[PDB]
Amino acid sequence: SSLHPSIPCPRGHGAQKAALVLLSACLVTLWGLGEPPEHTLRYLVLHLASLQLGLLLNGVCSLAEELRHIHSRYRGSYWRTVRACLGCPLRRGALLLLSIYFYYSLPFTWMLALLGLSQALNILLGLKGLAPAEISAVCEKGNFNVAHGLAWSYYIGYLRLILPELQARIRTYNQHYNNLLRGAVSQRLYILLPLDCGVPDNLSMADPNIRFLDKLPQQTGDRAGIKDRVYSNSIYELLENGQRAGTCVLEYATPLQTLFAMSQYSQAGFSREDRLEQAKLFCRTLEDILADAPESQNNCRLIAYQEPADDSSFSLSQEVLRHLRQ
Amino acid sequence: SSLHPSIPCPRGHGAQKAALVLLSACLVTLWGLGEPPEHTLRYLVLHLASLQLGLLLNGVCSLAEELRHIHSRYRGSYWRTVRACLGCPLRRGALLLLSIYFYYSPFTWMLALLGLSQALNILLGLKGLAPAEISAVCEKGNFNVAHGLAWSYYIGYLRLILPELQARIRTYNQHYNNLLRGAVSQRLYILLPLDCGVPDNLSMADPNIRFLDKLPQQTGDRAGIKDRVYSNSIYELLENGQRAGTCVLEYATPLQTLFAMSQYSQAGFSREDRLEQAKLFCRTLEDILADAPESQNNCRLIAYQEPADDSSFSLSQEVLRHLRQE
Amino acid sequence: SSLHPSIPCPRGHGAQKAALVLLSACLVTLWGLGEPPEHTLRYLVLHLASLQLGLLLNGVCSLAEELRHIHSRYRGSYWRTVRACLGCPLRRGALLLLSIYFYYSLPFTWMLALLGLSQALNILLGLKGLAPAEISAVCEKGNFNVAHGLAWSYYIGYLRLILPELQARIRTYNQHYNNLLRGAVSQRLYILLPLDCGVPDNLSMADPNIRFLDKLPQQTGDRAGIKDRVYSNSIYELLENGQRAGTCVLEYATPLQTLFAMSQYSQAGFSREDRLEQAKLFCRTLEDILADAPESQNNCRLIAYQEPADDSSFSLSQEVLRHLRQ
Amino acid sequence: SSLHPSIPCPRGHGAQKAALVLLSACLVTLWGLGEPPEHTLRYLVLHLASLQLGLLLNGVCSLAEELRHIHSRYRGSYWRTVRACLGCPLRRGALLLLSIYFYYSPFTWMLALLGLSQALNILLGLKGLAPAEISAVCEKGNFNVAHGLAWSYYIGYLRLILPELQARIRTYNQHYNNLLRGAVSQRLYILLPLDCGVPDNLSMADPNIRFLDKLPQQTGDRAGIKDRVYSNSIYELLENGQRAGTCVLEYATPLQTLFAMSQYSQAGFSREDRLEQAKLFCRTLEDILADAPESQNNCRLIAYQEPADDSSFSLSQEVLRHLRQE
Amino acid sequence: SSLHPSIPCPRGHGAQKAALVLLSACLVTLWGLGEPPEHTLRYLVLHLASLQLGLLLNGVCSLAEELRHIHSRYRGSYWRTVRACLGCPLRRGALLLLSIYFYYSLPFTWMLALLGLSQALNILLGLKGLAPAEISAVCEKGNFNVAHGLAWSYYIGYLRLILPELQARIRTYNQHYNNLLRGAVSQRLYILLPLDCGVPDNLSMADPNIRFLDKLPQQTGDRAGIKDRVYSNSIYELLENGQRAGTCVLEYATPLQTLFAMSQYSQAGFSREDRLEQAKLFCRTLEDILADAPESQNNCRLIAYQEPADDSSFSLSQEVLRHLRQEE
Ligand SMILES: Nc1nc(=O)c2ncn([C@@H]3O[C@@H]4COP(=O)(O)O[C@H]5[C@@H](O)[C@H](n6cnc7c(N)ncnc76)O[C@@H]5COP(=O)(O)O[C@@H]3[C@@H]4O)c2[nH]1
Ligand SMILES: Nc1nc(=O)c2ncn([C@@H]3O[C@@H]4COP(=O)(O)O[C@H]5[C@@H](O)[C@H](n6cnc7c(N)ncnc76)O[C@@H]5COP(=O)(O)O[C@@H]3[C@@H]4O)c2[nH]1
Repeated sequence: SSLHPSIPCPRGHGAQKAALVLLSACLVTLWGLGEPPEHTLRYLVLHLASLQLGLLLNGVCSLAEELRHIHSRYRGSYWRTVRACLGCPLRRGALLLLSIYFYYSLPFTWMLALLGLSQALNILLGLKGLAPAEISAVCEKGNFNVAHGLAWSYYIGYLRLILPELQARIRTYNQHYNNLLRGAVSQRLYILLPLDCGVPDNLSMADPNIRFLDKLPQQTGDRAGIKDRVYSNSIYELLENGQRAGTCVLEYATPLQTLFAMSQYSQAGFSREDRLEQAKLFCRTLEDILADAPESQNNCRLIAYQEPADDSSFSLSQEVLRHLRQ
Repeated sequence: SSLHPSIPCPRGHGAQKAALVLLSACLVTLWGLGEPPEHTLRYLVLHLASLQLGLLLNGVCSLAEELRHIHSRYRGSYWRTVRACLGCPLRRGALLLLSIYFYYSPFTWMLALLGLSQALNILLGLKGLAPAEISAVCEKGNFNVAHGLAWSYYIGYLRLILPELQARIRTYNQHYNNLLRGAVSQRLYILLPLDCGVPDNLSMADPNIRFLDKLPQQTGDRAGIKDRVYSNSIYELLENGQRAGTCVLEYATPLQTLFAMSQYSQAGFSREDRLEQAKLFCRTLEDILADAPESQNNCRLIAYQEPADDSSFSLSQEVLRHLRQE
Repeated sequence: SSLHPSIPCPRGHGAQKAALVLLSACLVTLWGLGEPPEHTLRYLVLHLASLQLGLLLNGVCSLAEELRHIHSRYRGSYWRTVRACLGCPLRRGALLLLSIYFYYSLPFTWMLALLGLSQALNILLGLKGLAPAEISAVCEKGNFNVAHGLAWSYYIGYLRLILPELQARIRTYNQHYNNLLRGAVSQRLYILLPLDCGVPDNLSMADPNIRFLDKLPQQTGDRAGIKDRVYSNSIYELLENGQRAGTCVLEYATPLQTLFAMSQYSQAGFSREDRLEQAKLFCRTLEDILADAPESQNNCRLIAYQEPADDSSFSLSQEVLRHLRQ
Repeated sequence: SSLHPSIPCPRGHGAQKAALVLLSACLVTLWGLGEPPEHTLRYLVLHLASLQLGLLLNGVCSLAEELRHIHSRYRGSYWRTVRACLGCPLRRGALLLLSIYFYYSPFTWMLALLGLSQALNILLGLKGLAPAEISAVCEKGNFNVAHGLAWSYYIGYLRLILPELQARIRTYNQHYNNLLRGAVSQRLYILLPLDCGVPDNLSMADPNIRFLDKLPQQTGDRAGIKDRVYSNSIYELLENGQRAGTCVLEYATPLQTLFAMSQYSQAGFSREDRLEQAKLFCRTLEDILADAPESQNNCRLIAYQEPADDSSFSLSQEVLRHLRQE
Repeated sequence: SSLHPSIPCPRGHGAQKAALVLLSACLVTLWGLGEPPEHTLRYLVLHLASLQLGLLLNGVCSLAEELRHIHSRYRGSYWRTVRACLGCPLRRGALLLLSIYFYYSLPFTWMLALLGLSQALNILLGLKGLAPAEISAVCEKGNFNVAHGLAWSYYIGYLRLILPELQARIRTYNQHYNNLLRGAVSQRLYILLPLDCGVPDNLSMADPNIRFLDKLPQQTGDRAGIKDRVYSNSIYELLENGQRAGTCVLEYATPLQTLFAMSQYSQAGFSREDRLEQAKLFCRTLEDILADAPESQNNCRLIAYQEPADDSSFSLSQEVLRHLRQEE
């Protein structure tokens, strides 16, 4: 939200207000007409009970398929494999008893046969699907994305490991290896987030002004059974109108390159328009992660930019220098 | 279906078979009863029309939410919003027209009742999804963290280190490794525990694993980072105090990420989800490496489960077993 | 209440005055309408009696579960099991007998079945819960917080042990070890309570002026099976506009660090919006405890501060000096 | 569940089973009696609506108290106060609007009676909670003293000293310990008396306990204090006057805090609450240490209950047993 | 309770069971006669309302006096006086407001005048008093006894100060001045609790077989502005049929001497039956206090004895001797 305006805000409570308005409208419409109050209640109760009897058939149909993986997903317990499909077997049983009592006392098997036939037609023809705007809410409320996992892996593997040790290297470099004639490299490690999934291997391209300057001292650790895992960084110069203007550290994000490469392979099943919404979500998730980390923005900065379609004299140098202003 | 018996198989079509059995039973029961089919046809058409109108009302209520995110999610276009909320404007309109044309088969009273019921369902949250259906749609649409983690792993590590492993092994064996020392074999062995407990070093939890020597590095450039390094390790296997063989051992860092996500509260990632994604990650790697150009001829996958009773389980014996049939 | 304006005051009697106003209004309304005064009394009695016959059903439903932990919670007493669920078994028995007499003489079996259905549906569907502002009163009236235990632990373990002997160390240091060139360290050990639970390890950070000077002679004791438990403190200087202003003894409060760290683990079940309410309650409990302690405020000072979000030129040195003025 | 049989198990689902049995009996009784179901539906709906109106009136009465803490507890917002007192404004509004519409199934007279009865309940204190319901809500929501104490213990002591215990023990054995003296085993032993009577030194309560020597210290910086120190001890176990072995012993200090909280009158802490919290603290530590990375492989828990008849209970045997099956 | 059979046990719930039996009998009797339940309920309501209106008049009469000590007992607040006299002003106000409505709709000023006369006659004549068996109940419930204060004073002033150091004092006396030729002084200080409050000054009297041998090393402390307060004890020996049987550390209980001496002065207002009532409650409270103290029963416990009415050759030497036997 605060990085770039095109980042969507989290979904809120907007359907509920529309539901309230619709409820009030239908209630006043019922009041304006002539019909007994008891008949409306009875019909509403029957409709509600039918909508609940229409889910047990779907649950049994789903169980008829889920029972084949009892030894692979539900250990060996029938209680778990029935709880995974038919909600909770305690509320559901009472609801079933009440529904059958209200449906049997108020041609009885005819309705059962018709409900079964309708449910079978719905499940076979596939009429009961999910809208694209509802999947995007169910898979975002429950964290069912790829960007969430990528952001958490990035944080855990890189930021939780180099950020505390960042100052101890730059401070030593600025005195031992950096000449007093050259300006000292700035703090606040900078990460660039191109909202296009285009991550060049080298930073020299796409901007003829930034040039590779020097190295940084490396650090060593033990991870996942492999020792001497070396982390190294680099420093780039900023040439403004042909003359040096400042120095900093520029970083891309490898997960963006991974998202870009996913859209090309056929086995991935990743569409071209998915790697854009995931790219948008990744930045928000990473910013949220960094907001409350103990190693806060005191050592890092984020830069998000969208490449103009008309090439309105856009240059990375202007953005990075404007960031270096703060 | 070969790495471990506990890995589940993809879902089949048992739901369709259960649906067909239910449809046959309903048709037989209706045939047994005495009634003309015209009434059944009329009632089925009315039920389908009611379901269509309910879906339309639900979509209309949902439309009130995404209209505030139009400038960021769906762009300034007013058509993509309705296309996402509904799915197909033309088909939806045709279906609505067909459904409302059969009103001749107190007319607004039914519409008011349907609206009232739909608003109640929206407000009270009675239209939730069982976990067995959420998992099904997520697996169908590739909405798992494990899928993204596996693809990132394959693109970033295996696709870069697999081709050069043979050359590195041969050069190490010729230049440094002696004839007295057992020659390091090919087919890099990857350890994939289905518990996500990844120790920092292999020396612990197995006294018979000892570090032997390192291996030459490799240099590359990625995401603007100059001179990215990669490293490996060589470990020796001891059998009753005597050496039995030598190979190259590795864990899976994404398993470490999956384990670490479950402890933080901001990740919102549970404990059983850890096991389920752990089991799915190995399946995804097997599927990806099944037809990868750098196929299984260059690396082997080992999946093991720690026994609950701790019946003297040794990883050295496990890896030696796969070493025998190398 | 006197530390910071943000600290809440104890809950009082406002619900009682609102209840009195509602009682008067409803009494006047009843007087203004036309109905026999006997009917009002009879209906009020019947309502009050049904609300008491509807509590034994809940009590028995609870006692169906409380009898499984008899040997582990209630020794072996059937009398003490029914005393934890059903209040007191004498007043309750008399109330039951009177309720039956009143409800039986004023289709009697019909009402019992309806009460049973209503109570069972309340228990199953969960319609009878607690608002967040009634739990917050019932668990604060009876001292059911985390901050209560943490504050009493802090007192008992630290301040009941070091405060009385704080004079005999400062006095010895000031004259044997403190040079006459340096100003004497002031009395009244100062405690900082950040209402953010963000507790840095070293005091040099977060304010570039306070700098570590030296230590104090330590004291020892034997506690809980460990002998020679060591307590030590430290002395900090306050540099004003480049020059020294005074000296004091500075401490954070470690239970705040515990409250912060609890909110990041997943098994804690302790939210990010809770460790601010508890942080504001811990300070109140400490102030109340130290108000009446014999080792009173003549030896310690409390400083509560909330970090501005806009960075309104806040410096801890200014607040510490302001309190040192007195 | 293994530490001692007296430790309770977490609450299950007996209330729901009893509720189902009660609902089934009520439904069967209603079927046995002769009456149309429409009356049952009407009366059930009316009862539920009256309950909802009563809850709303109670919420409005409670709102008269939380509006004088707006600038301290709920921030400058008027919506959080209502959300806390009521719970869900949109759902509450829908439920109220649907509830009052069913009055058509002297109308202000019933509202006056409901208000009068609710005011009587508030004033006279007739809606209190039995202790076995307060206990249930507290244990569900983690509103215990022992929860905070156990998490404080784990974060402040064990998570800091457990990794280095092996190194300290090994250095003590190599540098100082002789071969003639028995080797001190691993696995720091923690005694958890479920009586909160913690003696100052173990030389009392068992003549067979003799202090042998100390262990090398540990040093760190925490909360602005320079060089906090940690220390442990080594004890010798005598069998019939002869040495049998050695171990590293400790009590649990939070038990001492729990005991000392119950003597003061300001704490408001009873003498049965002490035993309940003491038996809950052990359960919480066992849960925490079950899945920690520094698991039970470095420490052991010993819970013992002092016999009432004093049947010659010797703590040395209790320690020696676990030493045997180490 | 377990100290002597004569010590009473705290009151429980017998009035409540009698109340349930009475309630059930009254309910059955009402069911056994012909009368509409409407009358049976409205008469009960009127009875309760009249009782509440009477309580308020009594409270106002009391407030007319309690408002005079306003600057001495209730600081300066007109509201704490009302809180002390008339219970709680909100519940009481609600009960008033509800009581009027039922008693005004169900000759209305006449009944108010009759209630006023009845309440004034009760206050003046004194018909409403308290039986001596419920004053005792409320005093014992709220801890309004002389013996409560005396027992807590005894504990806090003496035992909490000397019990921990008794072991060191005994040990030093044993290795320094005590010879192994004689019996070593046993541990576990013994306290005698005569339930007659007759405490003689010197233990040599009232039993010729108790003779005083030696003192004990002193203990010194500072208390309440007095420098160097000192404590000392004495050691006694028990002679069996002319032969020494053992050695103990004997003591009476001084608060018993205070309870006895308080009953001779006429200004104290302390009777001779009250002395016996309090002497059996001081022991109960002291044992309850010593049961849950860290300086527990391992350092000392009590010995209660009642002098026989017939004087059947009592010998407290036998009692202390048998306690010595049961110690081992
Ligand atoms: N700028 C930069 N410098 C680094 O050294 C570095 N190392 C990792 N990263 C990125 O942070 C995250 C950490 O990945 P993780 O360890 O969880 O899984 C890693 C790991 O399983 C494997 N892998 C990558 N590099 C190595 C390596 N040297 N050794 C072993 N495994 C490796 O491939 C996965 C993804 O790596 P990248 O897809 O290139 O980007 C990573 C990743 O997004 C780095 N980014
Ligand atoms: N600044 C500072 N210096 C101290 O010496 C100190 N000692 C205690 N405290 C804090 O006061 C309270 C009393 O500690 P307690 O013994 O009751 O529980 C302690 C105790 O059970 C255990 N523990 C801590 N330090 C030791 C220690 N050296 N040895 C044994 N156990 C220890 O871990 C619990 C929590 O310790 P902290 O969470 O770091 O904060 C403590 C605590 O809140 C201190 N605070």
